Amino acid sequence: TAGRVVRITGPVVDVEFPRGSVPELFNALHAEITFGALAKTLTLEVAQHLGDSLVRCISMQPTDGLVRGVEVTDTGASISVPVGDGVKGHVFNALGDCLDDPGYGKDFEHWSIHRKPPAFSDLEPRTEMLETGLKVVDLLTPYVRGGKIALFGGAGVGKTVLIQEMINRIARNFGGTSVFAGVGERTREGNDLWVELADANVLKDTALVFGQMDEPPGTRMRVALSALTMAEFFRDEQGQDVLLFIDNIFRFTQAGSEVSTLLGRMPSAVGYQPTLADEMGELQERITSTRGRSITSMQAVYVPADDYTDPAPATTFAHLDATTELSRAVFSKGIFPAVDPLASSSTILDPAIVGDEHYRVAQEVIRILQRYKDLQDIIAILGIDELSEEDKQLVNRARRIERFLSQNMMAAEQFTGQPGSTVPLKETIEAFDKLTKGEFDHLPEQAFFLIGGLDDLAKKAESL
Amino acid sequence: PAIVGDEHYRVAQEVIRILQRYKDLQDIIAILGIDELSEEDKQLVNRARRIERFLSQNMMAAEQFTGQPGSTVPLKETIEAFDKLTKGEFDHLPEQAFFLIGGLDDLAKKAESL
Amino acid sequence: TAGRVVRITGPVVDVEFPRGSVPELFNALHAEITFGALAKTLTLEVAQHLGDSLVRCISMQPTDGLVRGVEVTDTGASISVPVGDGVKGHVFNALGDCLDDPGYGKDFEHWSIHRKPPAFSDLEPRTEMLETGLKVVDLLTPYVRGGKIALFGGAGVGKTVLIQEMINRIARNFGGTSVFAGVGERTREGNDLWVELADANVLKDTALVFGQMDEPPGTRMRVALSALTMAEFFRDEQGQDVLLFIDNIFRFTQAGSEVSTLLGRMPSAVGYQPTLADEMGELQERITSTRGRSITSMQAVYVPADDYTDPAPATTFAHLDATTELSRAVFSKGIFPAVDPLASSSTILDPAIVGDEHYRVAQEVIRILQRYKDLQDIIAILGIDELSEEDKQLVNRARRIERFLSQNMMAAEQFTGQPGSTVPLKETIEAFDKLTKGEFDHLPEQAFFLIGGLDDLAKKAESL
Amino acid sequence: ASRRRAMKSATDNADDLIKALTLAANRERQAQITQEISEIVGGANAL
Amino acid sequence: ADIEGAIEDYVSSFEEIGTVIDAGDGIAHVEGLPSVMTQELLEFPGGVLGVALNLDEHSVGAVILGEFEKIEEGQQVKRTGEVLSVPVGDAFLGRVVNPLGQPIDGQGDIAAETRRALELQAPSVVQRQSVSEPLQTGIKAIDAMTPIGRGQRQLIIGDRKTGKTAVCVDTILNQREAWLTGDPKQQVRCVYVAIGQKGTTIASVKRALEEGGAMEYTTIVAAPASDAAGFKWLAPYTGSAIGQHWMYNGKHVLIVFDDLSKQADAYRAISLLLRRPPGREAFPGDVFYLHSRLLERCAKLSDELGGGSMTGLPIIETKANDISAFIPTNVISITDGQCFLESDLFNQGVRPAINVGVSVSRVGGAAQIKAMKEVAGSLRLDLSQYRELEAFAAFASDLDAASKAQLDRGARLVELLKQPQYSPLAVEEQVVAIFLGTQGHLDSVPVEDVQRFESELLEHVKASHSDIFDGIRETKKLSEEAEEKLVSVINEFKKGFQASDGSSVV
Amino acid sequence: YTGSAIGQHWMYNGKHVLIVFDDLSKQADAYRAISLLLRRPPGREAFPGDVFYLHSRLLERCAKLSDELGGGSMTGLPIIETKANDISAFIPTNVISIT
Amino acid sequence: YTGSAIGQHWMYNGKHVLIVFDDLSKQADAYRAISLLLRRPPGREAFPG
Amino acid sequence: YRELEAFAAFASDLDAASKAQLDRGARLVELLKQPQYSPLAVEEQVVAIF
Ligand SMILES: Nc1ncnc2c1ncn2[C@@H]1O[C@H](COP(=O)(O)OP(=O)(O)OP(=O)(O)O)[C@@H](O)[C@H]1O
Ligand SMILES: [Mg+2]
Repeated sequence: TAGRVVRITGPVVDVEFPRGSVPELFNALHAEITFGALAKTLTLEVAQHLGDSLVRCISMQPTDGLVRGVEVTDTGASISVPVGDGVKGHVFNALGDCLDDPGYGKDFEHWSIHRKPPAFSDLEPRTEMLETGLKVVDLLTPYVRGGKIALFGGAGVGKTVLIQEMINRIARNFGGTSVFAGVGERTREGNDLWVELADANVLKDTALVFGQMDEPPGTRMRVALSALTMAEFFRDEQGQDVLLFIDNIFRFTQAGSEVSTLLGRMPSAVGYQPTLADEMGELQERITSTRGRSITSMQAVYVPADDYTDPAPATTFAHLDATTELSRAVFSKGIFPAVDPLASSSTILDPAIVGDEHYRVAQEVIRILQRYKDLQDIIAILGIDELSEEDKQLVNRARRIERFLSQNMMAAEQFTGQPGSTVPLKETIEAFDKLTKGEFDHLPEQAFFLIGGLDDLAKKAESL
Repeated sequence: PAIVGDEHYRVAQEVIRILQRYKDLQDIIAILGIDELSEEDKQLVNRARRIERFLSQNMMAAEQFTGQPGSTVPLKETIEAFDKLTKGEFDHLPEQAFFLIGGLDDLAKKAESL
Repeated sequence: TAGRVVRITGPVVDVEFPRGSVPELFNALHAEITFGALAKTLTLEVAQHLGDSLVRCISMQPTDGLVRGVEVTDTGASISVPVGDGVKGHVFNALGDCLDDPGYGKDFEHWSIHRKPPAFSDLEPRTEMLETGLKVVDLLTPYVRGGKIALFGGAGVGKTVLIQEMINRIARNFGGTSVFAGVGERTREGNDLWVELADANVLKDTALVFGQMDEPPGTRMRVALSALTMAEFFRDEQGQDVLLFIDNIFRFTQAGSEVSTLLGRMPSAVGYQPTLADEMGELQERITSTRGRSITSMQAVYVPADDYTDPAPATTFAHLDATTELSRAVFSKGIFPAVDPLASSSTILDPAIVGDEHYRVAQEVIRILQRYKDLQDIIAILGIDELSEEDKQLVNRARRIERFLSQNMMAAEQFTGQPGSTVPLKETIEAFDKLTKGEFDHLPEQAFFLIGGLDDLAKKAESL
Repeated sequence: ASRRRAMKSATDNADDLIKALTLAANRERQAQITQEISEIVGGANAL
Repeated sequence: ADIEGAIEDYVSSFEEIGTVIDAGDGIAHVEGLPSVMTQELLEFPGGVLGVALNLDEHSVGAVILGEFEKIEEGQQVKRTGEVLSVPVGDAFLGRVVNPLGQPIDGQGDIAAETRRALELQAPSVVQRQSVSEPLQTGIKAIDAMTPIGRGQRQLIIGDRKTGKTAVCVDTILNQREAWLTGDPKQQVRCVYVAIGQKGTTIASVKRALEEGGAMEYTTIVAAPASDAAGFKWLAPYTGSAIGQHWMYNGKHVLIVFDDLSKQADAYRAISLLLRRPPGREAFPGDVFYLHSRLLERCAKLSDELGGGSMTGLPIIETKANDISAFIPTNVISITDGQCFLESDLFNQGVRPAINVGVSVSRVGGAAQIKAMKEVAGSLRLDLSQYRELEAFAAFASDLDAASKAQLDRGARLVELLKQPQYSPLAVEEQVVAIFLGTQGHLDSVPVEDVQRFESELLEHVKASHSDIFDGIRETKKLSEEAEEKLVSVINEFKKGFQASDGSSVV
Repeated sequence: YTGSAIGQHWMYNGKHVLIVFDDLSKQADAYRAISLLLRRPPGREAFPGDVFYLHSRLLERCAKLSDELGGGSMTGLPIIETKANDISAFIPTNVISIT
Repeated sequence: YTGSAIGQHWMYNGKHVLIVFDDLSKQADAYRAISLLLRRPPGREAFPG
Repeated sequence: YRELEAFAAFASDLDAASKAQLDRGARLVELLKQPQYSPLAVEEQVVAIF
């Protein structure tokens, strides 16, 4: 009943099975590498049926040391990932194997990573907004519950701190859970994220699934689906709102393209796989809100060549509901979460979904910040003295508005001691309405740094 | 010149020269505009815009789109009109007058309208 | 024992041999073409072993007239070429058959055209400058005696004229042996070179090997190796200083690409053979000098599509100590020799070798020309008067420096009519130091055009 | 004042030209990649 | 049914010696060898070696590791029984070795301490530790704005003849001071992997290291352009194997790969000759996996595994400064930070030609000593402001006083970051140099003389006031007493400094 | 084509239909996937040669029938998602030459 | 090639010839067509190697 | 209007006719604005355009 390896071409392995026992597509097979230095149990995912009972599979581990004719045992199911509350607080790979406590999770319930998105009749027809509790997000770039949010940034702009913040907020405010899908994750960055989450004591609310770059393209392609399977279990079974991070989605696309090249398919567009849109939909369309529970997703998207028309971002952005762009300029100004109020955008920010007053206030804030950015050149080159009285007044408004978009983030508690703030959206709208109408433009600029709303603003102003 | 005649060929070549110079000046026109060109080139670009627009015509097949009936311009009138345009005899008329006009007489009519 | 032609496809011929007599790779086989108009003995070179006693061979002569089933005999050795002092003063083709005196070398010592490059132990870097008399070469890209020099350039920018000029400037004042390898270039240029060398009485010290572009791909692949074998005989078996001029080395790789698809190799990059780097390295590393015995190699390189990022030039750049990058922009501007001062480089342009005085002037010239290149964008659109005063004066200096880098070359008397010039290195350094300091800023630009030195510059300035 | 207005217009026109040229360059880059892959795979299919 | 059973018995029926059925262009197909394993080392009759990269039901497609022309159809191929392995030990310091560990410098044989497989897995996430100690490159730009920490992957990416090999050789040379101290926790070992470089260029790198004394702690894994594609493909893994043997024993290693662009080309050639399906730019589907498996070996191991580290400096050569090409994109995504070296800056007189700006190090401050972090913190913002204000060099007269001060400060910081070739600066000298600029002590010096003023003041402090350097090296921070003493020394020196134009400094 | 068949059934019965396609760009990409998996050599932008056909055959069935065939009609409102206002791209130009 | 042969016959007989090839680009296209119809694997720009 | 507005974005002053054109266009564009999911019957469209 077991097969035999007949071809080894790098990550690709062909396995011949008896006439009546060929495995079905995407089944996981186990093949032993017995060589002492490279002893392994390769997991091969069946990718094609070549006929004559040969199945072409992508090896999820390096195939070095594999021998022709070695037995291949079919598991009878797709790549199955462990699911349950027991996966929280641990780090897994794309195949469900625990990386910090090996052998952990083998006794949990195992779910196939290939699952259809929710039935059409089970989808929510109205886009509900996710009140994060962050002033800048909830005002200017409102996240969509059960939606996808682009996360542009890098090192030194607090992307990791913002991820910690969202983990904390989903865990406490919504009583939910987080799953971090490190697709193409640098092992150094994976370890840094693991230790930072452990130090912040938010790892207990997060399940990490790292498809490391050193692994062949198969694992980097299936790690996103494995993490999304964990998120789907937390949604459908545990009845929890889940926040699924993906860093980086472009690397999931790139792994899909590399696998497509390995299997012999003719590349499309700019060299990407012909099925780029199909894979992207199978991944993203599983990230949705159903039966009242939602899997929100924050995805770091790499735009190659700074080209938004490249098929990778072009297909990714067809799914993203919001965009959050962290900038060095804002971060250096002492503003955390470090969201650029102007570059970031959200598709739910229309008067039809959010309130009319919310849209008006957000547009006024955007206008003031745009005018301030336009006058930044004059301020830097000629000095503020050149600005007219109206321009100086607008600059005073904008400085305080942009500093009020800063917030005492929950993730900062560990570094400062004070608790994080969760401003209700109504309070944010009212406070920014007042700020644009100028009711606080007399207070010192230092008052608005890192404060939780309006009452905190008054208290800190009285402190200063 | 051996087929269409000396006058026709000369006017055609001069029109092509003016339009080629205008295309070559596009690189500066796009950024700095007409203001920064040399005076000779400024005059050339003005009559080049007028020539470019005069080559437009109100065709009969265009009626279904525009309503305005089409116009026919005989070869002699076209040669005379474009000779005058290249020589600068119409540099005082507004550019709007040459849209879809088809003729010297009708050009004067539209100019009077404007 | 003899083979049998089985399949003929352009320059590639498949030969089936008996089981015990399959020729080794790179062996030379002989077939016969008996058609009267094209009768000849066709030399094939084994390139692959296809199995079942089939070998696949490149034809050193056109396969026109060759018949399936015609006998193929194995020479038992690779293509061999004559070596010795006898080869000097004569013209050979890629096979070692003398052209100006047929049958001349049939009794000389014959060396295999294929041989491994000298071991890494024997290699020693070369750091001696080869003063040539050209302003641009001597100043910005000093040539290395015993090192490797290249003349990159698009189609028809003066590679042949410049390589002829440098033959005139180096070989004519050089006591050792010289070897020229006309790899896939125009036959008129080769004939003119042969006549010039005969008239200048330098032919007796020069051995010429021509595989010009009328020849099939095999001859273009192997003419470089034949000339180079003569070069290494002069190097290793006589301890004599050698010049190896190759025009044009890109044709070796191009001929490899022409037969690449017929040999069964999948194309790479822009239509090039997968083995581009391997083959060109095997050829180039033989050109290197070994300690105590120097080959001053000077090889023109063609840049297909006038694109310096093409794989062949890009991979050739790594095998060169000095690189004179010709460009069509400079050529169109009228600045013959058309050297690109900025893109060109030399590894001996080090203050520890050429002296701080030379280095400072070279770097100042490079800086001035780079700033002028940056400013050319503004000047063409905004105008010259809108620049800074310092930048305006620098633009004047830069135009004069560009036009002074031009020179009336000896081999370019046909281009300009006026005779050539030789500018000593110290005079070049002084002239360009003065130009960068502005002592010649008051002269008109044309005073510097095609003028060979300061005295000629003064004469032209007084003439204008 | 006229210079200020003219140079603001020139900067806006240059920004628009940069955007258009970046779009054109991205289109040509994608086209070159697709064409190169087409040539490579066409050679592959002929083996 | 019984036919299937007979076929099953026949297939289950299978020294093992195969036969070369096809050879050409560095690839040989070997019928037989039913028990050969992927990437096994095969040995051919003439002493030639190959790597069994493809294993079909018909034949084994093996890339021949140099000396290819000796292969003929029908030759008896014998399997070594072991995957690609290389010798490793302390004997490789000061030696030049081909990717198989066989010396090519011409000296004696190498006393191998052990043999390491080239494909051993990289340290896992839980076996690593946060990159937290500097790897002083000696290049002011890198150590001040794109710091490299031990265990980091810093990609030197740039066009031809832009200063990449120079930066890496300077990095290797700068480790001499740490080597001479003898402390394994400071002592840094180096492996310079040359791929596709001409033999004389490898020899020139060797000369530069040896004259600078670095070769007593540096190993060169040479796969010259002459060597087959197999060697140009394996050389990085040989270097990584040596570095890993040093790393797992508690030592700190610096691995330079020069260039990974030439490894990708070699692997592309091998794959295409093996009829593997090509992707973009004709590269096989596993080139990203190739370079990732190469660079993820670099790491800092947790103290449970000795605490050793391996720092990578992959060099990649772009074309027309196109960092969007396939290999540049892959390596940029793989590596922890990028030093973008540009030719335009190189011609303008910036040396090494690092585009501060786009160039970034994700480890950042964690890879700088406290002194550099404090002094060099304002350098990046000042340079950004200067690059934004450079358009006003023509109209500075109309600038605000603060903007003019920023422009003047930047025009001198850019000179401050210039550095001659093969002249790395110890960390304390870099701290003092950046102190000179960021604190404004260069504001009184002509822009034409900032370099010479820096060099002379550093020499003066070294000769006469060496207390500052000793304090910085022993304490890792510039104490207030030391800061005041340094300011006093700067002021004393400025009185005795002869400017190029004859002016004076106060 | 499923939508076009549903609409055509009503169109030939004398009734008026309005067929929308959000978006025919994603149909072209899908057909590119099928055609490349079938290993049909691609053309411009990696599309098959008959991609134009794919759309014209589709949008050419939206017609105002003659009174002899009942006088029914089917109005097509195909949606094309351009990329950075590249109205000169391949698929946009094809569908503009069809529509 | 036919034109070059007709000219070469005169050339080798001591006479001066002037050959015009309008257009060598259309020759390259025709050769590409022949090679692709013969199923030679093409090189760059789909042209024969 | 779409080009007259671009011209007026940097024109120092406008004639009365150009001002009338600009003022009419700035109102026609606002008229053509229409909220989502609020189609207007043809009669209302013709009245609004009137
Ligand atoms: N900091 C520097 N100061 C002055 N000259 C330098 C500096 N760095 C490099 N150079 C010079 O630049 C030229 C090229 O340097 P290098 O060998 O480092 O180039 P590379 O980028 O490694 O290029 P490649 O290996 O592709 O030729 C040499 O002349 C070297 O002397
Ligand atoms: Mg280098």
